[PDB]
Amino acid sequence: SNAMEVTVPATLNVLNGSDARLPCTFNSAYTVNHKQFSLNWTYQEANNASEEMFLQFRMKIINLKLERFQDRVEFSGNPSKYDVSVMLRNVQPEDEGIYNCYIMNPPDRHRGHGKIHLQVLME
Repeated sequence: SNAMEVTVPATLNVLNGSDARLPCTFNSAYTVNHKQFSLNWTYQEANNASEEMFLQFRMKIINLKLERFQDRVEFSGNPSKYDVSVMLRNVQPEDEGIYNCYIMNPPDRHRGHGKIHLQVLME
């Protein structure tokens, strides 16, 4: 094909105080090689705000411990089965925003992008 298919919910609605799993799966002809696979997760308050990386895969999962998320971010995927989902525990109203997943799976030439708008409902 001409692109890496990435499957995410365009809008994700979560009750304040609950856990938010951000689902992100992708398609590729090639087995994921942990020594070359790349994964980037970023947050932005809005489309015109800067992206803040909070998780990366380089050889292993790297949790950047972004301050706005405390220690509530967990990797919730499995690259060997094409799942790069993240978990956000105990969501607060400030977690509302745009979450981007960027994927590269060498030697696959196409790179992937998923974009989720997380909205926090009143509890």
